[PDB]
Amino acid sequence: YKSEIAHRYNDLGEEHFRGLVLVAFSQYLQQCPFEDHVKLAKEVTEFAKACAAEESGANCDKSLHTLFGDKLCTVAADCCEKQEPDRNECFLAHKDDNPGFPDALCAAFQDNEQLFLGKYLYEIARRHPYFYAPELLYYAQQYKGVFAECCQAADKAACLGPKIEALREKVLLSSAKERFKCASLQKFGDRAFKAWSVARLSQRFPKADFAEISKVVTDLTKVHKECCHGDLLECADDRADLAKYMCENQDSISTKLKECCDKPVLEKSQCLAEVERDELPGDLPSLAADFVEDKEVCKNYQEAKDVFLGTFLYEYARRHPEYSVSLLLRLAKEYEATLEKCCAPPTCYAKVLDEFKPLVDEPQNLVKTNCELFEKLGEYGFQNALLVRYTKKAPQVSTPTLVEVSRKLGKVGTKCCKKPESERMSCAEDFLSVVLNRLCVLHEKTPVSERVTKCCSESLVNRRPCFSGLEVDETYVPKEFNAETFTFHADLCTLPEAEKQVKKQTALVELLKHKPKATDEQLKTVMGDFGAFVEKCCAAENKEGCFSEEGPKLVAAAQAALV
Repeated sequence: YKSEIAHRYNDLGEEHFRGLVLVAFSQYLQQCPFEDHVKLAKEVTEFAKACAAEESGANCDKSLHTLFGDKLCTVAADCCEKQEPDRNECFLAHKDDNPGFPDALCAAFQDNEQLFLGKYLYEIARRHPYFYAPELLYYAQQYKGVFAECCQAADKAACLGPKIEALREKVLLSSAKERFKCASLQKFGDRAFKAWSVARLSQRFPKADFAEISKVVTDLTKVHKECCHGDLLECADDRADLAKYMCENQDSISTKLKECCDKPVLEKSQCLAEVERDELPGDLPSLAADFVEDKEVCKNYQEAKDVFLGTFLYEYARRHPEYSVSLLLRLAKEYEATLEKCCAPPTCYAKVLDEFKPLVDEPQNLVKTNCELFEKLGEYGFQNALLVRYTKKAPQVSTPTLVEVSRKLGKVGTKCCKKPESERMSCAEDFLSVVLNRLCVLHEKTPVSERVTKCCSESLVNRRPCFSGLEVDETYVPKEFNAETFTFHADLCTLPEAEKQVKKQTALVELLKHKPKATDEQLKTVMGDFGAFVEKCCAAENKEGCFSEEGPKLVAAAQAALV
């Protein structure tokens, strides 16, 4: 109350506080030295620590942003002269996503652990300026755990290799997901998120009353709202409080929550987040009897629209674990929109009930078909298919972007396509919702396609629908073949396959940018000839060298195949 920095210092603790501040500066500035950030992060916590004792020390009276902003502005800047709650908005809009940035280690673990774990937070945070900081702290203590497990062992890279990567992937995905959440919260607004979380947790927690879930969602909303606005201390704190509340009344929400609440701190906050769904109790009326069969649905709808629709979202969501969170939201939107029409008459909205079936069917078909295809070519070929696809869809977009997001798109198949069929559609699009966001978040700063920004700006829920039905773009004026995109290097055959695939794919994107209306076979030819070219020349020893025949044999064969 009387001192907020002291409040958060008291509630969170010095270490988590310090870490969180370090993250804050890392995310906000991104561009500065590590030590320079540990300096500030060190000095702020001392002020906090002093004011945890003496709450009436000067400047401890202030709000967190008031201090934080001025203390930012001390760092050697048009953003700093707003000196209003707009400080942040400037500081927040100026956050660079896609910013660049590319026993010896363990020796430093024992020497200066806190520093070692600090730099992790720094590195991760500056890459991902919208990271769920608490989660990042969890990942930090995991990072602590790794070397403890492996650094005091005979073989290092064996037990260190896979676990670092395994952690890393889970860092990446986390970043992406939090970015989606905050994207909804900032670009689209409260209710979108406050609709999303309902369906999500309604799936997750059936038995739960709509009221209980409503509270949980309100709280979660608060947490992420402040968390992704730069209010990281409050986010962490309220997250902890939320987990407390969740674990307390578990018997009122879910049976499976017992496992998590025995953790120490951040751990239950993670378990809970990654706990699965309790058994649906049914029971369960028709769902027709009320929101369809009833003559009073509209009388009840008009009294409280958002409650009614929220209740419909709850009721429908819990009964269908197999539906994607996006789908259910589209169904809720359809229901609402029809209720806005049918209403101001139980004879019309007796037909809304199956207007869903198409909306349910299109995704299902999409997922099954793309999975069918996935089983055919595997991840790589799936990525290439999606690559060609999205190059056709949005050929004005940056190549490296079009590569990245297509790989991310294809990886979905590896995540959630070998699952039980019943589980395929739910996952596939939940992540698609995450991957797609990044296509646009990357597209916002540098926009070049009306259809992409439109698609991603119109509706939070109808993003995939717009992205899959997006036809081939004929407005696009294809550029002539530049010989330099097809200039190559000996290294090509020295490279690791993993980073070789990118080299193969970038060219394919660049290939379609020249002829977007190309055919399956037509591309297959050049994909064969490219192979032919690299294998003859790279095996050609004294090469290359041989690559000096780059054009006259390959491109001078490729452009013909593409007529």
